Amino acid sequence: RIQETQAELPRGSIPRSLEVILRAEAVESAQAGDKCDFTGTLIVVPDVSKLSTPGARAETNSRVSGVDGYETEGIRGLRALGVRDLSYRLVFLACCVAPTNPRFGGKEEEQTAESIKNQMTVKEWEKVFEMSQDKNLYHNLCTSLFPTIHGNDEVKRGVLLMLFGGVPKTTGEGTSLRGDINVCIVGDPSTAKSQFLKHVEE
Amino acid sequence: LKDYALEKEKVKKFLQEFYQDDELGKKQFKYGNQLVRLAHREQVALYVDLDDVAEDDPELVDSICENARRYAKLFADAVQELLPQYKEREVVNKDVLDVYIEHRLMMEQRSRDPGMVRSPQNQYPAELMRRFELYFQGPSSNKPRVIREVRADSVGKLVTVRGIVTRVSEVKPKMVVATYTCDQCGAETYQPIQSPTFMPLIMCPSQECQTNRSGGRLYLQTRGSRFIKFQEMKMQEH
Ligand SMILES: Nc1ncnc2c1ncn2[C@@H]1O[C@H](COP(=O)(O)OP(=O)(O)O)[C@@H](O)[C@H]1O
Ligand SMILES: [Mg+2]
Ligand SMILES: [Zn+2]
Repeated sequence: RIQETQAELPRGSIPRSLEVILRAEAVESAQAGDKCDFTGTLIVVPDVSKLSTPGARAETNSRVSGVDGYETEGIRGLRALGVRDLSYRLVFLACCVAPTNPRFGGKEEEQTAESIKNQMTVKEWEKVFEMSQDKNLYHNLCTSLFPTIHGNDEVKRGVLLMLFGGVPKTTGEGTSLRGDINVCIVGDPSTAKSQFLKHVEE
Repeated sequence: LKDYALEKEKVKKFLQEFYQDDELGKKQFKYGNQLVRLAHREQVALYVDLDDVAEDDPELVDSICENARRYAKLFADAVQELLPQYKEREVVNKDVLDVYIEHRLMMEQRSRDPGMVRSPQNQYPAELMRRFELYFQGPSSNKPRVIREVRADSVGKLVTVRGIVTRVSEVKPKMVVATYTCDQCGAETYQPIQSPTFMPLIMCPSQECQTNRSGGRLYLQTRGSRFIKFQEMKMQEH
């Protein structure tokens, strides 16, 4: 099930959802939360939706009339004429799935640094390398990622670190050692708390 | 037990020569005037006061209050038979249903064959071509009943109750006669509705589609059909 993206909504409207069908090898490509980009064909699928006014029947074109005691009336007459409602709904039959805004230009089962590095083009990874060797990258990322927020340099640094996160570990006995930084921003009204959250979310 | 041809003559006689001095003391035929008004389609409802009937036939009022649905039908029959002889001009066809009635009447005249006896089903249902509706006003000699005490012993009887209205539905169209057309013949098919539900017809029964032994599937339509303003209320004991 997908739904229309929030940049596409008309005024006053709830997002439209449609169910798309993936087949043989595209089958497991789209996961929940992904902004994906389906190419395929819009199709009708017979539906079960009635108790409305009857409409759009299909019956045989053979001119046929039941005899006394077998009159073409009621349930028997509808079964004999072979009448059935024509109810359809729109479904998308997708032959291919891809992200709308891809992260890399090189490829898209598991994730290791070398797998990521191969997944990207030579230009993209030379950029990645040259910022990895960049001194002052801490401040560079803080400024590049909250460009409109003045002050609050500590909050910028903390949020950036939370974005990178630590190393999750499991003890021998079984307890998991958390590796995710959680950050809370407490402050007076109109101090850009909601703005920090919006920056990260976008 | 009783003969309804004689009862129809009785109610015709009542409708034609009952008079009252209601019009400022002037003696008017109370129901003949209304027969005029609803023969020219200037009135729909005829409220037959049963106090008026009781002035000269209390046995009739007893019969009415004891069956009350046979007699509503009888009164509608009698007024429908009296209307042609009270019509003093030609109706202006204020309505769309009137056009259907006029076309059906004109076609029936056109293919009349007056001496030929047509099938009982080869006719217009009475309810399809009335345009008026007849109601009783209970005799005042009937004391009003209490909603609790209107029970199975008064099924079919005319009763009067009073209470608070608690709930009224919206006015919506109730099918009275469902009209169908066929895809082969050109005849109309009528299905008077008495039950709260009905199964729409499938095959047409007209003479031509029986002679031809053709398919003759028929199509339910609102345009020729008869609806009535319908409304359901709940009324409550005082
Ligand atoms: N230090 C700051 N630098 C830039 N803009 C700020 C700053 N503090 C507040 N604002 C502005 O105030 C507006 C309201 O901030 P908001 O994120 O709603 O604050 P909060 O939700 O914390 O009350 C924001 O649009 C933001 O642009
Ligand atoms: Mg806020
Ligand atoms: Zn026909």
